[PDB]
Amino acid sequence: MREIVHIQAGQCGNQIGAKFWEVISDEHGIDPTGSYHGDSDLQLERINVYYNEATGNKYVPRAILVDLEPGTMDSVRSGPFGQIFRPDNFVFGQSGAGNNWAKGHYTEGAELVDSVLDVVRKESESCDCLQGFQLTHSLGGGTGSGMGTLLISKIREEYPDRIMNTFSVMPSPKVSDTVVEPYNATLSVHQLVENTDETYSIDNEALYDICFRTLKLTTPTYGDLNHLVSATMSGVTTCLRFPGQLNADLRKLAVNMVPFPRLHFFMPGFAPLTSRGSQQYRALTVPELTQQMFDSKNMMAACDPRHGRYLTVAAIFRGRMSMKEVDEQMLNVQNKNSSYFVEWIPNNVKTAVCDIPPRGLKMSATFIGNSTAIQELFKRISEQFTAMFRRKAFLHWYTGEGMDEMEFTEAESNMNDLVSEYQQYQ
Amino acid sequence: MRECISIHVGQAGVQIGNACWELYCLEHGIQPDGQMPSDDSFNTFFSETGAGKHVPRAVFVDLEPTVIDEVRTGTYRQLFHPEQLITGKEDAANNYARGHYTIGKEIIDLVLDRIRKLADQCTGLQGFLVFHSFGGGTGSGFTSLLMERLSVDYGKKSKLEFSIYPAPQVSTAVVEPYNSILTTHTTLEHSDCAFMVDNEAIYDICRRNLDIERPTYTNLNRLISQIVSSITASLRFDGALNVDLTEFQTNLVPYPRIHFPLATYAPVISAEKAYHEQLSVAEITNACFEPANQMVKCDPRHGKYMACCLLYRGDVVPKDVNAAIATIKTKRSIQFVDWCPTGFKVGINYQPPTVVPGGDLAKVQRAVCMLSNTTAIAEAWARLDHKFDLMYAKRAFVHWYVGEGMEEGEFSEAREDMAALEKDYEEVGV
Amino acid sequence: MRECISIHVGQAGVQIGNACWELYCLEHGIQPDGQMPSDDSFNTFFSETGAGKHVPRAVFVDLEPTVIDEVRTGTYRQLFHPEQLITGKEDAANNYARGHYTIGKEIIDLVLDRIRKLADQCTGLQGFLVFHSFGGGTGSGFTSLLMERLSVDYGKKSKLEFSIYPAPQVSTAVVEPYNSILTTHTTLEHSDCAFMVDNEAIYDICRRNLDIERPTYTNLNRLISQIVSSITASLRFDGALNVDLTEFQTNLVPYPRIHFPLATYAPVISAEKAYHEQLSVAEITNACFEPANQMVKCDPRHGKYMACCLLYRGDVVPKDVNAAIATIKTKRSIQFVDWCPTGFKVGINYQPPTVVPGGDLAKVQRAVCMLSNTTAIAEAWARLDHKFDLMYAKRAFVHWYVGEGMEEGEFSEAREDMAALEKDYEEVGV
Amino acid sequence: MASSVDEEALHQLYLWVDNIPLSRPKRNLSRDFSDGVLVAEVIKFYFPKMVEMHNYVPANSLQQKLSNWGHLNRKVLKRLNFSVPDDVMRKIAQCAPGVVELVLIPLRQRLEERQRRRKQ
Ligand SMILES: CC(=O)O[C@H]1C(=O)[C@@]2(C)[C@H]([C@H](OC(=O)c3ccccc3)[C@]3(O)C[C@H](OC(=O)[C@H](O)[C@@H](NC(=O)c4ccccc4)c4ccccc4)C(C)=C1C3(C)C)[C@]1(OC(C)=O)CO[C@@H]1C[C@@H]2O
Ligand SMILES: Nc1nc2c(ncn2[C@@H]2O[C@H](COP(=O)(O)OP(=O)(O)OP(=O)(O)O)[C@@H](O)[C@H]2O)c(=O)[nH]1
Ligand SMILES: Nc1nc2c(ncn2[C@@H]2O[C@H](COP(=O)(O)OP(=O)(O)OP(=O)(O)O)[C@@H](O)[C@H]2O)c(=O)[nH]1
Ligand SMILES: Nc1nc2c(ncn2[C@@H]2O[C@H](COP(=O)(O)OP(=O)(O)O)[C@@H](O)[C@H]2O)c(=O)[nH]1
Ligand SMILES: [Mg+2]
Ligand SMILES: [Mg+2]
Repeated sequence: MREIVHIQAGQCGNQIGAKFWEVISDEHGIDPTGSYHGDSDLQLERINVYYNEATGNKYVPRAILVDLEPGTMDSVRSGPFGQIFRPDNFVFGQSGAGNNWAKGHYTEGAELVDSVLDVVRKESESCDCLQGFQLTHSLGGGTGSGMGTLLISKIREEYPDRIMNTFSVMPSPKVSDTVVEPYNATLSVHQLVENTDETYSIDNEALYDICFRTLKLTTPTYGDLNHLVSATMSGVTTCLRFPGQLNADLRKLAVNMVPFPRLHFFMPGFAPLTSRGSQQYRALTVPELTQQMFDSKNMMAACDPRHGRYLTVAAIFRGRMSMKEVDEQMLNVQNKNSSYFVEWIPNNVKTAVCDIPPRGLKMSATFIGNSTAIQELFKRISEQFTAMFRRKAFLHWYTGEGMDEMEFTEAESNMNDLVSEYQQYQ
Repeated sequence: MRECISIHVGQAGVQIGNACWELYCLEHGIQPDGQMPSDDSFNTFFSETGAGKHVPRAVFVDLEPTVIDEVRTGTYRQLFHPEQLITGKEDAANNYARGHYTIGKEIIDLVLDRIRKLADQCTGLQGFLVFHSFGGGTGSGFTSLLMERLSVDYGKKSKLEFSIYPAPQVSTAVVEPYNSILTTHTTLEHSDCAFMVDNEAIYDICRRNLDIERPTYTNLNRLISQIVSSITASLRFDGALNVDLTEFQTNLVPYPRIHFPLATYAPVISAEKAYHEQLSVAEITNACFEPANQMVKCDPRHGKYMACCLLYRGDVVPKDVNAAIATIKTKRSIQFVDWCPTGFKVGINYQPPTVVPGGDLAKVQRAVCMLSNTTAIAEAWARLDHKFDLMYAKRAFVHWYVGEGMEEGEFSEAREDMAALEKDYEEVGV
Repeated sequence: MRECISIHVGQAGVQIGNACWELYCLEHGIQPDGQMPSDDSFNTFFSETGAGKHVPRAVFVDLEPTVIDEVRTGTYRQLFHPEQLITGKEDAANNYARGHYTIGKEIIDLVLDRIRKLADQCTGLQGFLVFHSFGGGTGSGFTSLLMERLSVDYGKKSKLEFSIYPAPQVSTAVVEPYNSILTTHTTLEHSDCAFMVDNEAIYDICRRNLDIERPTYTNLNRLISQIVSSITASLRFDGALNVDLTEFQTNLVPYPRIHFPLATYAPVISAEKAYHEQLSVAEITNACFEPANQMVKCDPRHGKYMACCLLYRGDVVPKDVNAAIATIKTKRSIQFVDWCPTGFKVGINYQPPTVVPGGDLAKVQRAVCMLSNTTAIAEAWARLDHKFDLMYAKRAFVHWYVGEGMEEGEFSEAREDMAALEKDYEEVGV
Repeated sequence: MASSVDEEALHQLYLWVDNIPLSRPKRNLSRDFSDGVLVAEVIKFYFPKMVEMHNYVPANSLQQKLSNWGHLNRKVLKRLNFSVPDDVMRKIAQCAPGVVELVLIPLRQRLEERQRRRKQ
């Protein structure tokens, strides 16, 4: 029943996916050993969406862990929930990609794509009614951006009709940790736009901005950014794992949220968000959730929505609430801020409400937005690419892998084409 | 005798069914288990077996299981025939395209199979009461596929249409007008009398009359159920002037294509408010024509009445009905078309309204069901047509409809048909 | 309903807030932790959450942290929303220049952000109660920047101004008139009714009436809080003649620019003195017009009264108010302008004054709040204008204001504006 | 030919509406026309047929005012080939001086236009 098959690519992808697995195992009440320990039967009916039923009433997640290094596999298996995973889905090479997209897409990951495909196919045939694939990866470096796009293309080729949603942490200028990120991002979005039905753009800088300027953490580590990602990870698929008054699965979002086929790079967000010493004082009412939700500080990318127009926004609310105030805020936001939403398309909001709130939360709101302002990251990536493209650096480490100049040129042309379409409707 | 098969399509249809049958079991005194503790007043809606069990003649069809298998878990899990409540595997994605060609295609054959096995025990089948929503993918596509085959397998039988219609301001999806426009061919060609439901108008109703600040859709349902039960009141209980379901629709319909009447219910009033009013027949008669009581956000004072049907129930004397309608025809603010100086059809039933114990509606000795066709309702379509233009002018979301097997020009036939309907409801007003 | 957002700017503003909220929590019975042991009388000043906590709608803004993070350490550290009390990094240096252009520029955007997040829960927001000091750098510059944006974002809302004004003799800084003169544009253009506070006059008040030889500013605060609470008394408690905050300022204001009334409070009396007096309504009425009880060192007998407002509270009968005001109009020493032979606005409230346990004020069954505009108050500006000349004649300290981004001619516009105000308050006295 | 509108045209227009027999009591015009129902009464004199007065209800709440004026835009103004933006309509509904008169000026001219037209 609407089974969803998860794939992890790169160290970023597999660690954030592992923490997502931890979060939704707590939501479904799954013991670290894999046994069920939840309180209500509501956690139990839609276990088949993320986990496989096995002997002893223990449940194994439908995740395929893919990497080119064994060290990340070693860390994840030794992590808090390493034991719950399938030993077979730990499919990995030995030599790393070295943050080389060409390595992952032609040499290093091409040999392991056969060993990942035979696992993803068995996972899919284990499903009763497959709905799609949620894939976690990073546009930075050559592992997540490199092999991730290749296997995404393969699964899209053999699964042409299933939903393809990807959550992509993507490079940024001021919190860049690797020199050669823009090549990787340009060569990755080239395949992401053509193949993926859904892509969530996540930028690390805005995660940092959330954890300082909203969460007031003095030392928010990398796991806290993983937590911020996993919150929306769990939120976007809430409707098809739990009952709610307005059920909106992934394709419910899709039919409402992407006006033209290529305009599918979106803006995630989550509410509520407070510091430790300020949650005691906050009124968690739904209107306040809304005023927090469309704030430019709550978002997870540097693209400020005030520099563009929203095409479609998705607000999947959660908890035991009525909904007239839901409609009134969703119309007030787009009425008083009608200059920030495309007036030519009148009702830019898709509303979904779930009946069971997250554990420890009385209510929650998950933000998904289509703004023309998201081109801020794309054109900046293209500009940084040009600053390292126009007269030939670092290309020997790609062309040595069989990579060629004209494909780089087409990738840049496609970035320019994308930013053109997203500026067209602004 | 006098059986009616109720169809419930989409989430809205199945849940409005859950509320309607909740009302019916209470008013006819059936437990949630189907038993009768202790007249054939239930034969109109419920079938009887040898063991003393009341089995409803209803189908819950949803292309997704969540709401229906939630019904399989609720208090009415044993009331219904489990495999007459049909669930699909893939949701309709708020898309008319897949619901009408792709996903409903494999399931409709079982739906008509169950409809046939519901028809074959009905000795006096009167008509069909199908419930859905215009904006929903299932309620659009699957209903569009279903009335097509019902109109050729049960062409003689009347098909009443109770549909939930989008608001001028309140909306839950951006694709709702797309789903709504391709539904218009079904109501025009494969429906006999359609009843349109607006959520924002009834939101105002519950805000002003019920004094409740925070109702849910369940409060909406526990009044749509009253409106449908009041329409079916004459078929199930005794009355001085019982109106047959065919008599009803003959009184509503002036022309085969003009069969889209508004609905209002009175007295919609809270329990704290029922005490201080005597609640005469006249005031419930006067309250129905008040634009602040309309079920659809359109001003009747902006339009002209063609057919008027007074469906009273409870302790109402027909003399008081005549006295009220004399006052109604007395005021000029309510101007009827030059078609109907006779104006009013009167129907009286002896059963007082049945109150839901968890409801927000008061217990009143008298209740009236107002169903009227008017030219003012074209405004509820006069914003939807301009709305549909505002999306179709770029081909806003058509690649999905194209990608799921719909012809691109079906939108062209759709807005041509709505324009024809809008014209048809304007010439008759002269 | 009837909410008011209180603004506290500068050291004087934040500490007078600390005393005001100290009075409010006692009079409305809230613990320093925000809880209610056991009417919606607190909705005017405090917001309520689900856990039973009273959260004030107030902002403490200081460009320096010492006083506010002292509040973060005091008994009211948990009463306030911690990040609605905003601290800067660089002090205002008693300079209007940096506070209005340089240092308050980076912090004002957060201040208006918090003002918006305080406005969005106020369903019936009545007005603003901003507290500061004229002579202070923050209370001048940051308030000047803040009322500018508040007047364009909350133009309709009333903005009451409670400001602390320098004494003719007592002064704490040499640059105080410089800060005071550039504040005059704000009160004239971006304020609706300003209340001026003189430290030396109230020093005389506490010296003579309270019999206390050695009070602090905290004693000044524990009577400014009473004056502001008495002004807000009608909005929070029941009264025979409740005066709305808009009604109040409509009764004060004869012309849009004449909105600068004096304030006095009665009975200001020590605990040892409260015993030997019956303390009738008449004598508290007579004590208010006595120049030895004025809050600003100006002689009302030197001027003419325009508008008179009798804000009584406690066990006061309006007949006694009429009897007192008949005597008030009887004497000639109190000559009102030929504008107002009606003279007096009367406001009575049923709540007796609330006593601070550590205060120096006595417990009295009756209390009256006196607010009156008069032409004699121009003398309090008639020494400040000659004062400002006495510095500006060499350009005494302007290089700092010039060095921090102020135009040199802004002083010229400043004394031109104060001269215009001084003239405006003289022609109306004829 | 006056390129712009002078203060005298306002008075001319003020007197003309009084010249028409309109079933209205003694009150200023600038606050009555704001309602909207008066405008269709004015036009009743010219063509009684197109005016229904079975469509707009006299109230004095801004919501009903604008709801009536919007209806009037698409049922009377459209016949006169006359179009106005909502920003203007807001001001008419607010009893704004000068604003509704800026529509009263060309309204009568459009009516006389329709009179001259040889409609069959
Ligand atoms: C005592 C109390 O009220 O504290 C709350 C809490 O509400 C706060 C402090 C929580 C708290 O979260 C954090 O401290 C945090 C730190 C870094 C990154 C993200 C969160 C909380 O840890 C998080 C936790 O939230 C949940 O349990 C949700 O179900 C959440 N799951 C997790 O956060 C989680 C934590 C550890 C392991 C597995 C899951 C979730 C959210 C969306 C979708 C699915 C699940 C709750 C209620 C609290 C604490 C414990 C302090 C917040 O978290 C969430 C996700 O709601 C941070 O801002 C929100 C709201 C609150 O301020
Ligand atoms: N009045 C009322 N309308 C409802 C209710 N439930 C759903 N609707 C209407 O249904 C519309 C959207 O349709 P959906 O919620 O998607 O339900 P559906 O018909 O099953 O369509 P799909 O989910 O795509 O299969 C909304 O615009 C609502 O107006 C209800 O309980 N009361
Ligand atoms: N009546 C009274 N006046 C005060 C009090 N505190 C400060 N003042 C006034 O404030 C004036 C000087 O301002 P500051 O002390 O510098 O306070 P400020 O407004 O924050 O100005 P900056 O320190 O420059 O930011 C003095 O002349 C006092 O009259 C108080 O507690 N009571
Ligand atoms: N948000 C987030 N970003 C990360 C995390 N770990 C690493 N990153 C950054 O994301 C980028 C992704 O590149 P990387 O995954 O190392 O390339 P790969 O090895 O080829 O997959 C790196 O440059 C890191 O700076 C994390 O846990 N969260
Ligand atoms: Mg549905
Ligand atoms: Mg200071």
